[PDB]
Amino acid sequence: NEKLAKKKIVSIDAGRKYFSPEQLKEIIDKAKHYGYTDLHLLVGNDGLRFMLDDMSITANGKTYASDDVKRAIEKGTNDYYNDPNGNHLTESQMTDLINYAKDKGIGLIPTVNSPGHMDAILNAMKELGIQNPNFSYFGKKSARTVDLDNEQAVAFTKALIDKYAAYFAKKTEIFNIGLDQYANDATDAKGWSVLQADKYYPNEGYPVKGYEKFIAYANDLARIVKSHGLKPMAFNDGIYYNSDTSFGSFDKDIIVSMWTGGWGGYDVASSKLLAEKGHQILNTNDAWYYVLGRNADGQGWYNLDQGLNGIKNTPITSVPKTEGADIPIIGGMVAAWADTPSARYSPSRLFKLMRHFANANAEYFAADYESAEQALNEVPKDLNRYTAESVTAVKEAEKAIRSLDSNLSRAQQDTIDQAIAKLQETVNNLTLTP
Ligand SMILES: CC(=O)N[C@H]1[C@H](O[C@H]2[C@@H](O)[C@H](O)[C@@H](CO)O[C@@H]2O)O[C@H](CO)[C@@H](O)[C@@H]1O
Ligand SMILES: [Mn+2]
Ligand SMILES: [Mn+2]
Ligand SMILES: [Mn+2]
Ligand SMILES: [Mn+2]
Ligand SMILES: [Mn+2]
Ligand SMILES: [Mn+2]
Ligand SMILES: [Mn+2]
Ligand SMILES: [Mn+2]
Ligand SMILES: [Mn+2]
Repeated sequence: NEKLAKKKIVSIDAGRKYFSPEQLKEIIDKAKHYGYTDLHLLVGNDGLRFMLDDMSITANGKTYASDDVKRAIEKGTNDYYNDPNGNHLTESQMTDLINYAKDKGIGLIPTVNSPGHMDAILNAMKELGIQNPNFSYFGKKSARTVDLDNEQAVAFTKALIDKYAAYFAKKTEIFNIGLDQYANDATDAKGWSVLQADKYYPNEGYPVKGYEKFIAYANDLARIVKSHGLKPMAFNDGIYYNSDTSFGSFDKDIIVSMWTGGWGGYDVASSKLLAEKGHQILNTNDAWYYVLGRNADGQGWYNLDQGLNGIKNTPITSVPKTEGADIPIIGGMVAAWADTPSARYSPSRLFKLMRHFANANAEYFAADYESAEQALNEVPKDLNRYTAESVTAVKEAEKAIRSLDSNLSRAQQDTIDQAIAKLQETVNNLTLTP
């Protein structure tokens, strides 16, 4: 029961790339069928593809009008990638989506990313007239990352997160603030190093109090998310980067989506350290990643064959960078991304990824009872015209379905399937009294 109690989550990048309500419902249907508990839907990730009915934002001593914010965001998103399939989900569509998923026992966890991966929000702030929102590193300007020194850009971004969190209140449980990959473009994937650099290498032009400002920013977003009764979540790479606790402390109520163990010259906190500091961990191991369009071996990083290998070889309990410690988890999340958002979305390939993750960790995933429910609905209601012996067999086969444990795992699907087959056989064997 400890395994079944974990969250099993599929993540979809509907920030970079448009997904229709119809497509998202299909993903939810497959998630339910395969025994998942949640859909993790990025809506702000480079692109911003979710618009509230009221997008008025109060910051900087004024209100930015809802119509202008909407227009700024649509335009800013299109400047990132003008997706021929669509620009954004509406509030009505999101409310209906969350309700659709709720009726299937599927939760929804949104991401609206900052202070990185916010190309569209930066664009929108400029369309509104906010000056110089982008972070720059020695003359290289980031297209994705806000400058934490810019009070007006920061205040707007926070108010925008607040506006979305207010919407998601009471209809969801977790809100992912992201926080990954600060200034990845401008610093060539060294942004955390850069933010910490001035403390250790002063008078060299590194951002003064860079990392300390990032901690404060992260903590203020956590405060804002918690005020709405939501649990804040964030990706791990910037949290105690280089295992450095000397800049300040992150809010313990931030759940960590642990997606990377780091790489050469990019030294992240271990999951051991983060657990010790008091953070819950959602295992989001990039072993399982799939980037749309990279569909076979040789087609680049996080290609589908690599992700299926990752799922085969790295179980849901294997967290990045454990330092050999036993790391508890709240669950696991398999993620599909749209780094090249003009790539064709292939449902069957995403479903294969999701199915493989479910099958490789089958004791964790819920079983599927829907066919069992259907079979019970197909039993003839009135059995009086059949022989007592044939009737008893049917009643016994029905009782046996109703007596199945109601929280079986996917590993035990055969038990359900056998019970269905027995019922069908007994119904087929109903014999009319002569
Ligand atoms: C949390 C997360 O998964 N973030 C991104 C991550 O990014 C890639 C890649 O885009 C970066 O260039 C490198 C160096 O920082 O890191 C990762 O390899 O993985 C996903 C798949 O590429 C992205 O879609 C995520 O946005
Ligand atoms: Mn107007
Ligand atoms: Mn641009
Ligand atoms: Mn159901
Ligand atoms: Mn500065
Ligand atoms: Mn180090
Ligand atoms: Mn292959
Ligand atoms: Mn049902
Ligand atoms: Mn049904
Ligand atoms: Mn039980």
